[PDB]
Amino acid sequence: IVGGTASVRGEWPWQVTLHTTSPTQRHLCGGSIIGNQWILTAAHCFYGVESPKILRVYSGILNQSEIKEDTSFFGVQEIIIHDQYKMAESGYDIALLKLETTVGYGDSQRPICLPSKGDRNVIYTDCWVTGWGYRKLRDKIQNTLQKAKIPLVTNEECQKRYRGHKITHKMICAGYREGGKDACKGDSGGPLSCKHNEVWHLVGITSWGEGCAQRERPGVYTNVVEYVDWILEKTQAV
Ligand SMILES: COC(=O)Nc1ccc2c(c1)NC(=O)CC/C=C/C[C@H](NC(=O)/C=C/c1cc(Cl)ccc1-n1cnnn1)c1nc-2c[nH]1
Repeated sequence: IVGGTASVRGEWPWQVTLHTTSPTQRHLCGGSIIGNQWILTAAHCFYGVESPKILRVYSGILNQSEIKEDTSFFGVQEIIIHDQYKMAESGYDIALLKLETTVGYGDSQRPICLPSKGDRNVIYTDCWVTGWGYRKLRDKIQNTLQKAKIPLVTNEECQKRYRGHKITHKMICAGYREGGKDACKGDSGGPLSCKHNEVWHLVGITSWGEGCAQRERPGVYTNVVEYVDWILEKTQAV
């Protein structure tokens, strides 16, 4: 996260840190708890991931230093990537992790509400991007979960900012015209959380941008409201 500040413990209890174990253990991506065996994240996170056996989901983490060999985690039973996904820049950048065991909800780990289809018209004015990602293009994973408040940008303005790309309505953009606050390397897969009527909603999934926090280059997020039926298809299968 660029231009962000340290989160407080329990502030983003749906935020997870997804680690890979191959070749050595390191943070891979962010994710959000959406159900008691379900993590919503970005499809591009699994580039070169040949098996869910190398994945570890850590919930209830503020500091990466809380993670050692004796720290509990959730194993991943299945990786579900949207089957129209090709690359982050073309959209469909969404994946589900089916966990091997159930998350016990509490004040340190609990789900974020998905957006309502009826609320595709609501204007979100209180949106935050969170993660342990870089603070600038050449940096390192941060110990403490960071947060940054960022305004949503219309599809029309985002398209003007990304000449040569096709910014679809399945993408949602967020950033200041002057830049300064954004997601960066290591934040992808994490949430873009917006508070509306005292309820937090998973509005976006951190996906891509041209550089980090650059002037007139908003961060591009998977527009979660456009995938609610796809999520229910995969999580509520009979
Ligand atoms: C010690 O542990 C580490 O160093 N881990 C460790 C360290 C680094 C990384 C990983 C693991 N994860 C991956 O490589 C998985 C595969 C993932 C690809 C892409 C992913 N992109 C982002 O996270 C965000 C991009 C992004 C998003 C928005 Cl909204 C705006 C601007 C963005 N940026 C443009 N340029 N940079 N950011 C990424 N993540 C990293 C590098 N790039």
